[PDB]
Amino acid sequence: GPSDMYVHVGNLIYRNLHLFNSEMHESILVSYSSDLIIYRTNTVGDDYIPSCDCTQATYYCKHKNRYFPITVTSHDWYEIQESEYYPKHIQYNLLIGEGPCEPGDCGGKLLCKHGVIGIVTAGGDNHVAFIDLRHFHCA
Amino acid sequence: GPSDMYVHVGNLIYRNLHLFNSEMHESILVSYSSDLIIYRTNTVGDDYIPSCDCTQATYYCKHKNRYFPITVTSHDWYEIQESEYYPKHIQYNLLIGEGPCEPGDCGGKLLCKHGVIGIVTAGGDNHVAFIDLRHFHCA
Ligand SMILES: *CC(=O)[C@@H](CCSC)NC(=O)[C@@H](C)NC(=O)[C@@H](NC(=O)OCc1ccccc1)C(C)C
Ligand SMILES: *CC(=O)[C@H](CCSC)NC(=O)[C@H](C)NC(=O)[C@H](NC(=O)OCc1ccccc1)C(C)C
Ligand SMILES: [Zn+2]
Ligand SMILES: [Zn+2]
Repeated sequence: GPSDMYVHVGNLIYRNLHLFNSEMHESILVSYSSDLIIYRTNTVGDDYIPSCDCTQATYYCKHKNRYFPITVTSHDWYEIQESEYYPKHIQYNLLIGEGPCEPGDCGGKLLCKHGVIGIVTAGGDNHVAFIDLRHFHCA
Repeated sequence: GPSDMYVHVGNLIYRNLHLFNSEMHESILVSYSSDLIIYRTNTVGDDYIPSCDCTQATYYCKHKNRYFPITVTSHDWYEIQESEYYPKHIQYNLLIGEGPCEPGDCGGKLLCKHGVIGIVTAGGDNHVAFIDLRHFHCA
C-alpha cells in the first residue's frame, strides 16, 4: 500500500526502530546502527525487496501526501548527528538524494522500478536519507 | 585464528549477545532470541560462513584448549536453565551435539568442512549448544 509507512514482504515486516511499541517475538532482528527492526507477522504483504543496484527512484513524502521522484546515492557510512530523541551516531548503508523532509515522515517507502529498496529514516534541509533495505534481504 | 572466541567475516564480527551487550546500540545487528550480535570493525577477517548443510563438524573447547570432533543436531528451539544470570530462557536457531562445556567457553568456534557455522552459546551435561550462524547470513 503506497501510503503505508512500513515494508511488508511475505510474512516479514521492515520498519523503523523507534516506530516500534509492540510485542517481543522470536523473529525480531534489530539493527541499532540503522534504526531498523525486522520481524515476522500473521498477515502477508505484497511488497518486494529487489537484489538490484538502482539509483533512479521515487519515494513517499508523508507531510505532502504525495510521491516525489528522486535520484539517490549509496553511502557505506555517514555521520548522522543528534536530534532531541537520539544522539549523534554512525548509520551504515544509507541512501541519499534531495527531497523534502519533516517529522513524521519515517517509514515512507523508497522504490525503484523493481520494488521497495528503502524507507525514510532521517532528513534535513532539502535532503532526505533512507535505510537501504537491499542489504538486509536475501536474493 | 582457531582459538579466537568470535567469528570475524570481512568487516563484521559475530559475538554472543549476553557477553557483549554493553556497546549494543552501536551494533549493526541483534537477535535477542538467538543470543547473537554483530559489530563493525576496521580490520578485515579471514573467517568464512558457508551456506550449506553439514552436520559433521568440529568445535573449540577453551577450558580444555583443544578441538573436539562433534556431530550436531539442528534444533529450531530449546530452553536453557538458569545460572547466576539470565534465568531459564528459551533460545532459537540452535545446534546441539555431545561435548564438554563449562562457563567461559563461548565464542568457541564451530567449524565444518566449508568454514565456520557457529559459536558456543550454551553448555550443560555433556551437551554444548551453538548459534547457527548460517541462519544469519547470505550466500
Ligand atoms: C520519523 C521522524 O520523526 C524523522 C524526522 C524526519 S524530519 C528531518 N526522524 C529523524 O530521526 C530526524 C529528526 N533526523 C534528522 O533530522 C537527522 N538530520 C540529518 O543529518 O539528515 C540530513 C542528511 C542529508 C544527507 C545525508 C544524510 C543526512 C539528524 C538525526 C542528524
Ligand atoms: C556462553 C558462556 O560461555 C557464558 C559463561 C558466562 S560466565 C559468568 N554463558 C553461560 O554460562 C550460559 C548463559 N549458561 C549455560 O550455558 C548453561 N545453560 C543450561 O543450563 O543449559 C545447558 C544446555 C542447554 C542446551 C543444550 C545443551 C546444554 C548454564 C545455565 C550454566
Ligand atoms: Zn532496482
Ligand atoms: Zn558445511
